[PDB]
Amino acid sequence: VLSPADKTNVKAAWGKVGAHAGEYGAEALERMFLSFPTTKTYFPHFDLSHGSAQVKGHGKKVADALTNAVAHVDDMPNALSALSDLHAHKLRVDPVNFKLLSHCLLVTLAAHLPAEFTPAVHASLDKFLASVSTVLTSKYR
Amino acid sequence: VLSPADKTNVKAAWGKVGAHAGEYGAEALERMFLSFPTTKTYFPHFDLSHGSAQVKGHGKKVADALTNAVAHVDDMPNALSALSDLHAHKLRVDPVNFKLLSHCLLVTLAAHLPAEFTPAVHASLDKFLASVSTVLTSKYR
Amino acid sequence: VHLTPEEKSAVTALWGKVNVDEVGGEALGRLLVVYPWTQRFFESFGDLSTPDAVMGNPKVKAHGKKVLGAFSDGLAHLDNLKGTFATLSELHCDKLHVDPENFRLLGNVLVCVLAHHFGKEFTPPVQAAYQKVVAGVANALAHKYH
Amino acid sequence: VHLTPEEKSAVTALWGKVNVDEVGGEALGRLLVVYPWTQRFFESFGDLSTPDAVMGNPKVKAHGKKVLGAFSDGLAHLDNLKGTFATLSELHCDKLHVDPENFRLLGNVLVCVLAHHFGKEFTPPVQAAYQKVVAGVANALAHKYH
Ligand code: HEM
Ligand code: HEM
Ligand code: HEM
Ligand code: HEM
Ligand SMILES: COC(=O)c1cccnc1COc1cccc(O)c1C
Ligand SMILES: COC(=O)c1cccnc1COc1cccc(O)c1C
Repeated sequence: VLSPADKTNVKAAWGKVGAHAGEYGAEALERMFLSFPTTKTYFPHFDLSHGSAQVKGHGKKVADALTNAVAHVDDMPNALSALSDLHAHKLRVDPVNFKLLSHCLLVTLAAHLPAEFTPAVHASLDKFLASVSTVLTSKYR
Repeated sequence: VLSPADKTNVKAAWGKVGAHAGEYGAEALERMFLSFPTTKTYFPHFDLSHGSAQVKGHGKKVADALTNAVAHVDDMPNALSALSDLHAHKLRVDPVNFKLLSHCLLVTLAAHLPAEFTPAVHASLDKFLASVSTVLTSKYR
Repeated sequence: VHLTPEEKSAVTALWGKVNVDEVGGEALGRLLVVYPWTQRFFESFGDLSTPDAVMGNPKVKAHGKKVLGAFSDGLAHLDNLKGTFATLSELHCDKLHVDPENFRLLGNVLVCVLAHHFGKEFTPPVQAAYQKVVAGVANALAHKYH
Repeated sequence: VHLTPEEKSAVTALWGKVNVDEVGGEALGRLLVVYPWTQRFFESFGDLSTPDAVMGNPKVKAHGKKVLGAFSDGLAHLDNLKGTFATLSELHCDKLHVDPENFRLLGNVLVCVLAHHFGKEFTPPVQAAYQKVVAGVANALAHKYH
């Protein structure tokens, strides 16, 4: 659950990502795969080589989902229901893996947006990604 | 995020507690204090001796809060806002302790309501307590 | 782990009554249902699609029996859990790459199952002693992470 | 205690450019702001009500420097992290009873701080190397729980 200030910070910071959605998405994925190689087993038939077109494409999907989450922060379980079906029912992703990707998303944002990654915004983003992770790891249909 | 089935499972199961609120609430607290001594550091001013009147009375408060939480499962942050301010803002309880208490609540329910504590209901109760725990440990106001 | 002589007697007395055909299967089964992501480690176990299917699954009951056997061995060697589970830790950490968190969950699910089976006989002091046991087992299964 | 030779080279090269007077305070300060329950361990530190209060708190910055000094000591003994943080493990586990998950959180906050300061130079391979560092530190600090 997010405070009004959290919603304000998340919308402000993620809005500055903009056209760098796919890039940041892909970078976060590649950081996760390289830092926590066990996460690669969730993508057995993917081309996970460095600079992979598939990873580029998939990072774009992740980022755009987050943009959607941000726009529907007051109705996230409804908006992310299909993504919840995928991650919670079909894939059954271990929630520890969501912590890893959320962390890598933070690392990526901090690496690219130093002026916006303040302690307050950091905290808000962390709570937001925790909210997303719970929604996607939970079966509520 | 709870499913319509989770909500149904929780209301039926917790509804069987009834007049056993103070008893089960108290028992759950004593199980936590005994099994995980570090949780006692949040209650230094308390009489935490076995069978204490203070712990038993507090157990009734906790059980009643859960009963209220069950009834307001669709607007928990508003309903639990006062308890959130207490646990998140003032007390600043580490979330790990909420996991310990939630686990002891399940143990109590299993010990007392074996017919209710089916695998599916076990899953729903655990997700319910996790949600209550997240709300009480989050600063969202 | 450090159990008082009074705790060890209560642990031993309760464990002697444990249904070795069912308790392990129910613990492993509840794990798979309450924490569905754990099912990913058991793809070759057949049908895990529903709670009833997980609990009744013969491979789940069979493997759960082996799990309960490990806890039995741990109780028989409380002074050397790291050595007793040395082989099992190599398997769960190097090969299976199971997250240490999952070790604590199963330990606590086992506790719930004991509570479920023995009701009022599973008193808070009895739970407290069993929590020391499952914490020690969970930790001994993860030293090879350390 | 691990890390490939290349990972050790990467970690050592970057740490040489780390401001030992600032990074520790940033990391500790962000820990307290992002995970506010951690403030409970620092009630003698004074004002921790707002993010600006925390980051500007002299005692936070001072203690953060000690924290980072311990990380430096870890990096100078990468193949012996358990011994390096042995005494600190006793303090944090036996005396302070800090739940080990918080150790991992601080480690990852430090990674965010490193990323924040170095930006593009904090490459995925550099991060992966440091992830093994902070995991080793967290593990070593929780050794008395093991
Ligand atoms: C903020 C967190 C996450 C978001 C927003 C997210 C979003 C998405 C999206 C948008 C898709 C594609 C859906 C489609 O193709 O229709 C997807 C697929 C997938 N995700 Fe995630 N995801 C997240 C976390 C994770 C994590 C942590 C893992 C595993 C470690 C994971 C594993 C997968 C897998 C295996 C697929 C299917 C890929 C395929 O086979 O095509 N996700 N996710
Ligand atoms: C998990 C579900 C929990 C629920 C439903 C809950 C509910 C409550 C309730 C109803 C009160 C009484 C407040 C009042 O009447 O004004 C309370 C107080 C309190 N709670 Fe909790 N609580 C939970 C978890 C925890 C945990 C895990 C801890 C610590 C380990 C904790 C620590 C405290 C403390 C220290 C008080 C103040 C008691 C006093 O000084 O009077 N709570 N909580
Ligand atoms: C926490 C206490 C645990 C105990 C006491 C335990 C015990 C055992 C035992 C005795 C075996 C048999 C190994 C052999 O015969 O060579 C085994 C194998 C296995 N364990 Fe566990 N285990 C635990 C936790 C876990 C958890 C949490 C998971 C996954 C979430 C897991 C996944 C597996 C898998 C996938 C196998 C092999 C299955 C197969 O052979 O097809 N274990 N475990
Ligand atoms: C994860 C890596 C960590 C490292 C390397 C580290 C390092 C240190 C060091 C060097 C000291 C000084 C000890 C002394 O001078 O006696 C210290 C003290 C302390 N640490 Fe940590 N620490 C870590 C994590 C944590 C965490 C996560 C918490 C709490 C959430 C924590 C809470 C404390 C407290 C309360 C003190 C004593 C404060 C005081 O003296 O007033 N530490 N730590
Ligand atoms: C902000 O959350 C939501 O959008 C929303 C709206 C209606 C029902 N459930 C939710 C989900 O909230 C969660 C879920 C998990 C963790 C968390 O910290 C929050 C706020
Ligand atoms: C449980 O409460 C609700 O579902 C609800 C209703 C209205 C607004 N926000 C919520 C928040 O949900 C949460 C919050 C935290 C964890 C979690 O797993 C859920 C579903």
